[PDB]
Amino acid sequence: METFDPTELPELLKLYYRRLFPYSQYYRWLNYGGVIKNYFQHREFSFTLKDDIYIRYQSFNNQSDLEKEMQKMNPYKIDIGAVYSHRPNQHNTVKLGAFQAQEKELVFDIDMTDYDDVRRCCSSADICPKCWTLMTMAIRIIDRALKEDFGFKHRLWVYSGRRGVHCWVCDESVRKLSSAVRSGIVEYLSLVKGGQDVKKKVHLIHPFIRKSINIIKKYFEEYALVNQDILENKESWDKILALVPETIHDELQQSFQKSHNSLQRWEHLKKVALEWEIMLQYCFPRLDINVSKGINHLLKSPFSVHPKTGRISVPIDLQKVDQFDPFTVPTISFICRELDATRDYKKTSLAPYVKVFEHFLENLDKSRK
Ligand SMILES: [Zn+2]
Repeated sequence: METFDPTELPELLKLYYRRLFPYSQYYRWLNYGGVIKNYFQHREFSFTLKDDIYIRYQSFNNQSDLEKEMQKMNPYKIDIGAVYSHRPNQHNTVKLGAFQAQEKELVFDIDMTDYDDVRRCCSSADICPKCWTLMTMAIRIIDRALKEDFGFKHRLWVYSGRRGVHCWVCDESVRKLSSAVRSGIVEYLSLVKGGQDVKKKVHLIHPFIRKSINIIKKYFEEYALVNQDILENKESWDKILALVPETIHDELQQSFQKSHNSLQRWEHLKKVALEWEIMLQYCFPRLDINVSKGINHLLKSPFSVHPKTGRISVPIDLQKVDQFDPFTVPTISFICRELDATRDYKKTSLAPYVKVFEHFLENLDKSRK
């Protein structure tokens, strides 16, 4: 896309919320078939408004109310929270201890910024087609586990609008899970641990680990050795050696002198040994226990507009995950200009992402029978 001009946001958001934001589908999602009384009415939303004012515990009676209020506010940001015991918008007059978060989707947030230590292609602020593969591997690794291991059927993956991806797991039994169970699921999925301060972040037959390695193996040569060139030279192969036990920088150090490029140094490195701890530290999703653990946690809404890149937080088609290109995700300016020429929200580049969302909603409806 063309570089977004954020000075146009106020007028562009007005048009987007008036004519493009997919309210019918969004309500069909969060009302979950209307089978539980007040399920939508007790949903918390939060918004960031004019002047960067943040408000939470907003809630709405039905789709019309949500439309009217979003068109009044034209929010820069929208976050979705839990379903509560009472309407969030009356929480200040609910008795102490009685206002309780009851249900919420299980959510995950993987962001490129947590990989600064293992990519060589970008500054912490950029992404490129080389490092985006990290997100591809994250989706495959996490989605396989959610689908195959946990048996979760209703998984919506969503672009963050800039440099990450989110997952909303929406099964009926999943929305009821306790914070303790959510924590358990995160810890089951986590293998990379340690802040900036930690040089070795992976310490290892765990089936989930083997499964995840086998996914990584399909990408590793092209991603790590060919694209990231994690052994192009000394100050990078060093980083790897920092992960191998006390006593071998020697042999390796000197053969990396002899050997010519990352591919050779790798075929070598393997011979001696570890391989897995390396592959995982470089390729495995880094989670964030925080966002997934709490039933009341707020996460960016699908179909949000990113205030810096202008890009829409679009659903990602899992059947085309390897082809997903954040750089072709439409900006709000792009789709408003399409709408200006076509006069039909169906005749814009948003429509195909709404179709992905509709397939997700159709499966939810089928599950309810
Ligand atoms: Zn990059």
